[PDB]
Amino acid sequence: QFRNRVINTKSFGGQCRKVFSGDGKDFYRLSGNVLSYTFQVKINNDFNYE
Amino acid sequence: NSAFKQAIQASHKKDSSFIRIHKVMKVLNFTTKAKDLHLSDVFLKALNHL
Ligand SMILES: *[C@@H]1O[C@H](CO)[C@@H](O[C@@H]2O[C@H](CO)[C@@H](O)[C@H](O)[C@H]2NC(C)=O)[C@H](O)[C@H]1NC(C)=O
Repeated sequence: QFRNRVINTKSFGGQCRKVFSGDGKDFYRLSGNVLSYTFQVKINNDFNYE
Repeated sequence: NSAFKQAIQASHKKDSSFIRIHKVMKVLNFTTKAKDLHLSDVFLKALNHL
């Protein structure tokens, strides 16, 4: 199970760290401290008939 | 008086089909400048903390 909030993910640190999500086609503000956050997609399909 | 007739018919049919595709598209390419690269503030922080 995922559990409760432990890290503050939205301390911007006085930075204006815009990222443009090419997926959502929108700008988001990253925190000042997160190392990376990126929006490239993978899709995996497994399909079985018996 | 003895009379006997027999007829037997059997058919067996088997089909196997397979397909694989691997298709790869390039739409953007780039080259970085050699010098004066503006490092991320997170990276600068990491380095200065060293
Ligand atoms: C990006 O890919 C292109 C395509 O191969 C690389 O070189 C180009 O090749 C075409 C086809 O011969 C030429 O018309 C262009 O003049 C070439 N140069 C460019 C800049 O398009 C290119 O070297 C690759 N890298 C970069 C940074 O563009």
